[PDB]
Amino acid sequence: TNQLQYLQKVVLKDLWKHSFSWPFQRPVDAVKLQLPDYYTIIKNPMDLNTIKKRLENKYYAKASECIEDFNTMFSNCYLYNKPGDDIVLMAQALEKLFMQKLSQMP
Ligand SMILES: Cc1sc2c(c1C)C(c1ccc(Cl)cc1)=N[C@@H](CC(=O)OC(C)(C)C)c1[nH]nc(C)[n+]1-2
Repeated sequence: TNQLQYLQKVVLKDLWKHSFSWPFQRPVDAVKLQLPDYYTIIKNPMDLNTIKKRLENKYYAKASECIEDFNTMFSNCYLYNKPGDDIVLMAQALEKLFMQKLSQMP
């Protein structure tokens, strides 16, 4: 709960306010984006609002488990999309920021 609080107040907050965060703020809306294959290819969907709601309602038992959700979020993007896709560049940049902030965790 020392570190979970970091991930809430610092990591999540900074990722959320970064301008690349917007595709990752809600779950993928497959109807609106017309991706009928998405939730078949991506079996463990994850997004920043889920991670937040999960912190807010104390779903996590350990910092490690919150970190793995962030990583699933990014790996989901890489699996569904292609190298050189705009969405993949955004995700890689958010991932860099993410590591940057992990380095400075308590
Ligand atoms: C709201 C969301 S959620 C999202 C995207 C959007 C737009 C984007 C996207 C975001 C930003 C830019 Cl510049 C380009 C695409 N892409 C899709 C995959 C796709 O192909 O969607 C289109 C068919 C392109 C809509 C995708 N995969 N994983 C995620 C989280 N997203």
